[PDB]
Amino acid sequence: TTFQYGDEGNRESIKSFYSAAKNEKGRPIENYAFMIVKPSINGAMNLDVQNT
Amino acid sequence: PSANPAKIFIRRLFNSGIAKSVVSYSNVMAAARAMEHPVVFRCLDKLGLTVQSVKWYVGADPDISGTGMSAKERKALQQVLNRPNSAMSGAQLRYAATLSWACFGRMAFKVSVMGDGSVNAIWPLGIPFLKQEFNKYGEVTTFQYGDEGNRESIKSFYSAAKNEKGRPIENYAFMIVKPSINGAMNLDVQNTPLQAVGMPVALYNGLMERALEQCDGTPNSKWFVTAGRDIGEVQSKEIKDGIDDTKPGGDSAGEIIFVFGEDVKLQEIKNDLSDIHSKIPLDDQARTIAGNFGIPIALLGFAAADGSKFASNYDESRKAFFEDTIEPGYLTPMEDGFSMFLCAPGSRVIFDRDSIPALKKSRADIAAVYEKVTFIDENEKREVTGWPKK
Repeated sequence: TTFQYGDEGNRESIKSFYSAAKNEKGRPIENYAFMIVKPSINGAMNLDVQNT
Repeated sequence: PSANPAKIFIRRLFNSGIAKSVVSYSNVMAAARAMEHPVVFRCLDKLGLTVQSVKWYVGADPDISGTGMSAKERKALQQVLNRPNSAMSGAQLRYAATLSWACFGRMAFKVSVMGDGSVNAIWPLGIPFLKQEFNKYGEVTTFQYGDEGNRESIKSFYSAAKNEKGRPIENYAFMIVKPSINGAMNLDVQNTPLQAVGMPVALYNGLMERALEQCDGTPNSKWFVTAGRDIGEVQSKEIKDGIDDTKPGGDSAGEIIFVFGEDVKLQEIKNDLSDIHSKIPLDDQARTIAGNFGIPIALLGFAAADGSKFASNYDESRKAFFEDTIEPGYLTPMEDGFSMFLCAPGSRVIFDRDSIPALKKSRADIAAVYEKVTFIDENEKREVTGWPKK
């Protein structure tokens, strides 16, 4: 739902693509962020098990 | 339903109404440590990338026809196949399926269907967290997913209610299995390479641990000196200060050592670490591990002493690896399972084999030869080289 960027004192909050408000055609109308993930064995979708 | 011979086993091994784990804990632990190994991880990544490189599509069945999905339905299913859900694309789904197949020998997915039966999303399931239940006739009836206090219950493709055409009208799940010698498949008997790579991995790890331990504990000295007892309380310091001054950057670097009136013995120490890691057995274990997975060692990047004696070039190995391992091992099971559990009869999911980069040169060279033959129709020439019929 939200991406938090920065340290505890200077953090910045960014809305995710899914939670961002969208127009009639489904495209966002405000700033947002997104991330890409490499799959792993456990099948967890977007959880912290890296594959590098 | 009573005709199934599988009832012999599931009355013994799997009591009705009790969910049992798909895989044993030892297999899960073996899979978990594989990803952190400098050899097995490379093989798994190679297989995953090679399998994901291949695209598929939805097409018509060439042998059995009639009552298949129309063009609209096939194009609708194409969208789901290209974008399975909101977080994974087709390539990532292929990667996860390939890893599951390579490690545990089985793969499962959950499929979401709308009211009219058309699919809208697909999700992968982790084999370690999956449990299944059987009726008294031996057919799976329910898939149990998750921990004891957070169970997610899913009905199997067989038990799900279906419309007039036999397609499910509610969420369901399905699993694919690799045959074993005993017969019945849905039992807790597996078929994976990891069964047979125990001793190689253990010996490799032991040898590397010994190498590190020797590296971190062997004295780093080059030669060793002894002296007699008849040396004063000070001349002994003078001797060492004289020897130390011949170090690089010293006041007497590069000069000779002249000791007057003492029997200072000198012995030289040769620390031979050239075989710290046991090169030969360590390479043998790597070759065995690579072989059991069906990957030519040349592609993995590890060296071998006889590459040219078998494989004339690198492209031949690249082509042979695909044609002999990827096609019959990984592509065919996924293809058959998806065609069985997603598409109605008369249609099929088809991988695009001929378009892979590795086979372009040969695919053109062979095609240029049939151009000369004349006792074959144009349609037959097109069929034998992979192109569709006009």
